[PDB]
Amino acid sequence: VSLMEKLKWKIKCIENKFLNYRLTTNETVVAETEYGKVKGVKRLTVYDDSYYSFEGIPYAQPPVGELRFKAPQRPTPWDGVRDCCNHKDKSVQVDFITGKVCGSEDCLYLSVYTNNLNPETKRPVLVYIHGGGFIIGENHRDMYGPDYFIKKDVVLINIQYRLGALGFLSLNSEDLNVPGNAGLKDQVMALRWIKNNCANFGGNPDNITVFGESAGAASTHYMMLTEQTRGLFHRGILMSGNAICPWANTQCQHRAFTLAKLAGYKGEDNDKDVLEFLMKAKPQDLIKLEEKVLTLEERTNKVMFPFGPTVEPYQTADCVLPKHPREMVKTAWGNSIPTMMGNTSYEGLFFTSILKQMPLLVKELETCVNFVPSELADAERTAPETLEMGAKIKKAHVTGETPTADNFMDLCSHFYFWFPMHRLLQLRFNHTSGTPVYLYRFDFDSEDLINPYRIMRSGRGVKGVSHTDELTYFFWNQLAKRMPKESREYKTIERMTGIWTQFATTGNPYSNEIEGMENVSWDPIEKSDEVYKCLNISDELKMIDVPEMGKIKQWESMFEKHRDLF
Repeated sequence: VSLMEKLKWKIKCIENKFLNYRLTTNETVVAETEYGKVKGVKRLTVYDDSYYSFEGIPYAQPPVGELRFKAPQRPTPWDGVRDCCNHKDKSVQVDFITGKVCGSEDCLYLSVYTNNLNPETKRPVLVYIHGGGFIIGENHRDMYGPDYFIKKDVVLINIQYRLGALGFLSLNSEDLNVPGNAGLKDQVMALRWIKNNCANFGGNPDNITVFGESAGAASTHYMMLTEQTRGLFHRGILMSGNAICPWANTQCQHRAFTLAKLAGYKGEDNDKDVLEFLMKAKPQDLIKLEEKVLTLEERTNKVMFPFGPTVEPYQTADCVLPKHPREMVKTAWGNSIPTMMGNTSYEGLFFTSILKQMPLLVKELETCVNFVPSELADAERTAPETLEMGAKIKKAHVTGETPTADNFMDLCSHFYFWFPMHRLLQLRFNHTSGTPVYLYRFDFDSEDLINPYRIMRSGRGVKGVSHTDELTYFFWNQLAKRMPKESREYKTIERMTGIWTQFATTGNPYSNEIEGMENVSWDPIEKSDEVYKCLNISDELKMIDVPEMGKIKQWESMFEKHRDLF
């Protein structure tokens, strides 16, 4: 990231701190938790609303020392009153703005917000799981501020969880108790905490909605798939992602050693000696080097992250993913709760920054063999059947004689988001009680209000609705500002938070009390539907056939001779 966005962000960091002190009140309050009393504080929003804020509530023991790479344990209860008027630190990660490593291993906390601690009726509980490829992200209010949602009478909760190698190291040897998915196991225990404690904050423990964007959507889906969380929540929202996206899992059991070797390990490739070295390494050294773990072949085959959710090699007590995601969908308890999914109208536009550095990537579309689903393609991507499958993808996105950056970015929308969603819907239909799934398409474009991800995708002055553009209308961030109440950006906040809280409440996203929706007939997707219908959200809300559907069926045809793998 540029030296200009570094000083610019430094300033907004200094501003956000003064604004956060300014927006604090003296009204402290105490709430009960099953671990002991927590003290929160009332805060202000630039729209002159206010909310009770409980930050830094531990839901697990700090996963430090011997607990590193291990499943989380329950935290130790305290006597007295725990201070929850400040944020705790984020998970150890690379700061996308500076490039420095920030965060702490002591990171397993959650935050609770609401405009009213003593509502006259129990409220819908919304749990947000942040994205960031399982390697970055946080529940700090400078990125995910509860300011828009607390205009509604809900209880909003933002959790953290272990990221990168510290979250998703995986070792084959069953003796060392490092099966993998530690960071997902953090999410589970946070869900259990929210289940047993939300009542103390005015929340309805029988009406809990989990949602997340990108990696947080994949996370949410995992929470819907695993046996560990059965019955914990009641609605799910998958925003630009799910667990069968090709970036949402990886078999990384062999990458532990590589990481050790980058961090200066001397010895042999056996899990034990590898683990002992990783266990005493400085946390920020492991995280800083993660960028270098993937081989050139892996990057070629579009492996996006070295460490992430994995099929655990053996089953232990807190196992989360005992089989591949496609297999878990076949029995998943979460298939039978109300579900909303969606994407933006130009998902792949996110990859502008990457293309700016590697223009050679555009030539991948001459045969498109690199984007053939990996389970179908051959190792070298050179088999005649792979070139054939490649050609189908090519027909779907290469508009001219030569592929462009736009063709590339359009393909990415499908490779990374639309096609996995399709496969998931079809797989789910063959294994579900018949609970509704609704689709949305986020199609509202604005430069007048933005979020920090736009700095990272280099989305400054770039038309179209990229991956993460929707976050801006759900959460306050330190680049946001007060918008006139009649502005299109403000209406979109009202609509988005309106629809999400309505879904959370009833399991049905439609409400005539949301402006723009008076003509809307939002029907869920049925197994007999050849064509998906979605609520397209722009300056006007309109039900339409998914415009991506033709290209979606184009990708599905790659599985013509391999229907069992679809």
